[PDB]
Amino acid sequence: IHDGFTLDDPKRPRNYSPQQYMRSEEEMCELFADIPEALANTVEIAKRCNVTVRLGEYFLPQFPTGDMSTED
Amino acid sequence: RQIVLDTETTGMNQIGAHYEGHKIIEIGAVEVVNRRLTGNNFHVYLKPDRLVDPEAFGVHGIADEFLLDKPTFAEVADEFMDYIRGAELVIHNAAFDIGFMDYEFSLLKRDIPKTNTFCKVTDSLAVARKMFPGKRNSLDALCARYEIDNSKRTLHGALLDAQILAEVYLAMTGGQLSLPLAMQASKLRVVFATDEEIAAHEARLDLVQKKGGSCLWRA
Amino acid sequence: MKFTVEREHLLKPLQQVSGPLGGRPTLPILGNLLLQVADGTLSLTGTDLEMEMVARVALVQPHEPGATTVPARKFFDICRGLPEGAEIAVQLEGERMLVRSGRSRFSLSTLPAADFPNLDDWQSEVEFTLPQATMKRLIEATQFSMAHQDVRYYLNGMLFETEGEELRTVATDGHRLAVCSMPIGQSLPSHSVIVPRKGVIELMRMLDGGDNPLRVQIGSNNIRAHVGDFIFTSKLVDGRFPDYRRVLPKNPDKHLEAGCDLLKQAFARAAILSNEKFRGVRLYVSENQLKITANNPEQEEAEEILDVTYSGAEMEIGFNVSYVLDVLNALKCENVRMMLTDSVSSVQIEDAASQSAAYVVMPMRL
Amino acid sequence: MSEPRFVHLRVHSDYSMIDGLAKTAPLVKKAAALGMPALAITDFTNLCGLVKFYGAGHGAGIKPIVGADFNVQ
Repeated sequence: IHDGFTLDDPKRPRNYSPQQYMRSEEEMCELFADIPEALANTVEIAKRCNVTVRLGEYFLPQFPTGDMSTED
Repeated sequence: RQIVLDTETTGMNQIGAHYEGHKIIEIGAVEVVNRRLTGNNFHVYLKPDRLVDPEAFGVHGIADEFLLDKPTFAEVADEFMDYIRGAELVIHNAAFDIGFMDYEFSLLKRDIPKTNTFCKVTDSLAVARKMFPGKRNSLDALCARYEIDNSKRTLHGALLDAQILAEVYLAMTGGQLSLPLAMQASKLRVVFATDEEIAAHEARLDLVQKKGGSCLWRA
Repeated sequence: MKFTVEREHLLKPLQQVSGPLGGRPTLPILGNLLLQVADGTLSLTGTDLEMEMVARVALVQPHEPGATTVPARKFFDICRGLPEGAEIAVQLEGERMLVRSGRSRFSLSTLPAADFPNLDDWQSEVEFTLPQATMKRLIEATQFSMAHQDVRYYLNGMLFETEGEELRTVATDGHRLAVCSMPIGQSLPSHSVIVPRKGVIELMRMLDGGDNPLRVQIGSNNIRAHVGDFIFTSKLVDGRFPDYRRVLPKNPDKHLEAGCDLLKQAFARAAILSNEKFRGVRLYVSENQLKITANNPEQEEAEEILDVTYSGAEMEIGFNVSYVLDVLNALKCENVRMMLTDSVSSVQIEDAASQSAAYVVMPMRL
Repeated sequence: MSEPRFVHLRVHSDYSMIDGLAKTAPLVKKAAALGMPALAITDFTNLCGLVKFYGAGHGAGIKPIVGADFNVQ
């Protein structure tokens, strides 16, 4: 719908698979039971990632008021 | 050898057995051999054994008094059987027509088994549904699709639709075939969160927990 | 950069090199030529970015190396336009190429040779030469069955297959198929490559069928073809050519033999009254007779009765008439033998004298 | 000990617009119904639903990790 294709168009891109859903912990643990470091490295990277963006603030700029207060 | 049928009936039962309480009024069938119309059509009218359905009446005009002197299914049982036996039966919604057909056969009390035991039962609607999935595959739909006149045809009733379905059938089973083709553990690094990162983590979780009242990391 | 060549050494090369130029060279230098002067050899390149065409002319008069890139169509027409024996003088004047002939003067814009795209070097894997004649027959015999625009892009090209002393080429639509095999006279290891249709058109055009042998080299991702001093190199579209051995009819037991010309004339005439979309003609075979017929919804009809050598049972079969006319036009021969199975199978067709080429078209259900 | 050993680190919401499917809150509620301590949202070249992300993280006891996905040259 976004890309502007009709369902039965052969030139429709098929870039995605049915597996791309919210698999559980265990389902991912078995998908990669050959690479356990890969699972463990998610927990590790999650710990490294700690952002605190600005919330609840305000920022006015100013104005050419001479030597006078903004108030005044 | 391909045998085309279209059966006009005294309406249907909408609940339970679609054949219970109903009988056949008209049989209009055309013979199609090597995709050509021979003209050896089976067109008979039958005994109603009941009232013609108001719906069916509006479809192509049929009154009970017209089908009174006309013979019953018993008079043309063998005749119609031999006409279709050992051939292809192309039908619209096979469950409906076959149900009526076998129903009449059992009414004769000649122990007659279902037509599917001695004949190849094929619905053309199912073919159209496979070709055009989720599209209207009605006779008039396909008629318009394959460029056909259904308005200037003298045959009113079964034989009309049979002829039309034959042209649709040819259109679907054209044009051209396709070519059969298709056809250890090792190491690898774990990066442990630094003390700086751990502190940021702790502080970030503090915020979640203090504001939200929960922590699953920690639940 | 300077060189001087005679018009008549340039003309056949120039014509041939200008063939691949066509399809909308967005990158403007594709409409131009690559000149390298070194030795007494100017080299030409004509390219569509996927394939490349090389020509040499010998330099008998004074020459000096150097390179630039001149506009190809315009330059070709000027040369073709000049009279026979006209003296062309090349000499680079800084950022212009000057082309003189005696008293006429023309100046070309210059883009640097260094901007011309370079395709990677590769090496040969299997190697052969063959008479031009054999290459000519091979292409001509099968070109008509090329796919036009297919989603199965691998069918937009021709499989060349070597083994022992047999090359067999095949090209198809997914509907009909033409095959030709020729002797090459050298034992060859097995390789399979599909050259893109525009490629095969150009290659077809460079063959005059003459005396210089043609020498072809095939690499991992490319093909190179030398006939004398002209060299064409294309890329291959990579693989999974479906198994043509599978589609072949499995011993067609009925034979139908007839005069190629007569037969072809009758089908051309019958074709006029068949279906727009499906090209539908209906065929009856019977004891020593062939009946061709053609239908349309307005009841217009062509009908032919013909005397046909044929032993076997009565049957009827329809097909796309354009595709069968295409084969009868490629069949430049005395007799055809047509080998059938039934109304609903593909049929194999050959020259009644050579099994070397085989043609198989599918049936239509009309 | 803590117990979860996995969190999803590449996921698109509908806010990627080129792709993604489920809305923001429903995606956060699934993560939590799955007993996950975190969930990274990596919408395509934007942070448009970051305010909704933060509100859903807070609500579910989930720690927000900031990302965006790109096409590079």
